[PDB]
Amino acid sequence: IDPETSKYFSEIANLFDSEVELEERSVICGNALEETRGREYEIATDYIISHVLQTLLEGCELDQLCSFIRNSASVFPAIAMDRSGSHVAESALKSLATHLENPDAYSVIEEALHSICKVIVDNPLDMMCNCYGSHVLRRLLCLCKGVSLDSPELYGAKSSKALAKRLNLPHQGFPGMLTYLLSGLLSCSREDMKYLQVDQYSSLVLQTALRLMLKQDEQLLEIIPLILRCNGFHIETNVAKEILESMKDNSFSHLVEVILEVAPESLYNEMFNKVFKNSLFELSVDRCANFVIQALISHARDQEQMGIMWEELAPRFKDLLEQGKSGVVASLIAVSQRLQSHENKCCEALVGAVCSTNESRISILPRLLFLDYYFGCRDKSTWEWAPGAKMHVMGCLILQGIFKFSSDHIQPYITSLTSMKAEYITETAKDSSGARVIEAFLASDAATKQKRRLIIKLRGHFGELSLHTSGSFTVEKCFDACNLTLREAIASELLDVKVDLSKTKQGPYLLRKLDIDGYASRPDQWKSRQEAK
RNA sequence: GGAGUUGACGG
Repeated sequence: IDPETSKYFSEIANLFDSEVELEERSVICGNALEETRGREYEIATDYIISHVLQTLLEGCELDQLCSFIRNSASVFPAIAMDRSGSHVAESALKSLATHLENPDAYSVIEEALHSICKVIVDNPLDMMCNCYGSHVLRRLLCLCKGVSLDSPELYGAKSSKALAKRLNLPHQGFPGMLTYLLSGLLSCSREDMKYLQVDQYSSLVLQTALRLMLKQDEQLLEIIPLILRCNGFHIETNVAKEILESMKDNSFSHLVEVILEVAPESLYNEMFNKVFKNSLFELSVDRCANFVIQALISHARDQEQMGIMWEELAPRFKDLLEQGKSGVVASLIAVSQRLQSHENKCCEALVGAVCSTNESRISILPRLLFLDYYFGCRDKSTWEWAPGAKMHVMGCLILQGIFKFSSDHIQPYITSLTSMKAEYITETAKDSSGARVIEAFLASDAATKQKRRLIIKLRGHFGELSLHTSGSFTVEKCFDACNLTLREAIASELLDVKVDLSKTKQGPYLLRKLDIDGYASRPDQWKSRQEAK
């Protein structure tokens, strides 16, 4: 990097910080990329100029992008594993992806992908394990699949969407290039594969590839035995022992979670029996492995498996809540619903784990709303509430699930919730997790008289509730469930705060759906229209 | 327009 090179790329950078329209902008972007020929590694890895080279790549036309990828392909793994050049490699890929929807570019993108996949597949294992290169590889696998849109779920992150699925709450791409690239990533010795399993960044790469092969059974049946080192699909006794001992490892545990999420039926069952079938509780108490069990539970196929999971885990619900593993319980409860097995056994086991004595069972709701305060407190026989405290996210999720069982199985839950005193019920609705418990109860098949009894204890608080963004949903769901007398009561309370309510994000919608303006001006006509529903 | 598990990731 000489001063004429720095000067020139600085001067291009400063020209775009204006005076130059987009049609000229992209021809300048390409004439400048030609100034990188023979210097691609030096420019792309420079801590300053690499940022300009990103701008050029995201601003040039297809022919010059592909020319840059063809010229730098022999140094592309080195660029991709540099802390600055990896954003350059990803910028080349993001820019390539913008031409996906152009039918006239299919073979020109494929040729570019091929230059890249060829140089990577020739030597992949340090790029897979490199903290920068594994981001480039994850993006590259997505592009070969025709996904151009960053999904934190594909790149390995948590979200609320995956949590819903676990709890029950498209471009053709370049198929042969995805298969070719991924065969290159997995064609190493079984001994190399054993350390890919437990390295953070190669695990993240294989997670992305697995998620992209979702529902490609013919391919998933070739890939997963390779990743698990066991080449009908069969896991031998010693391989199953090795899989099981790596299962508490941070990186591997994330990988088996995704294997369980995409595994075909034949392969799920073999892993259930040969790997997990008598270690479910021991894995459920591990920092890392318990999420594998959550993934195992969520994807069970038949009722025989439910019974096995029930036997090993349900006597141990209390341990799982005590030891911070509420998500294992939540997953077991949620799948008994979909498999239609052990529903009542699951509801009764959860009560028995939170309430030892017959007397304490009226308190199942508060103790589950505040799971961590109840199990964490000094004296449990005199624990009642946690005033002002934020309620427990997973406790409340468990309860959202509980209230989708038939009412026959959840009577201790309906009685406990509907008999909480008004101060506790209003506190629950004002809490962003607690309002979801209430709303799940309002949508349950509990009786109307039982729903109305809870709604009536909220009287005097619908105004304050409506101002909360979250509480505004509870007000509406209560209103819908009510008779004319309480509909008119809620309207009066919302009417006393119409000024504040209109100045909030959800206020306008709430004043419209309940028609609070028409209640104030023409109360006779509002009562008539409300009675017809 | 809603709280979102207890264990990871970049110049």
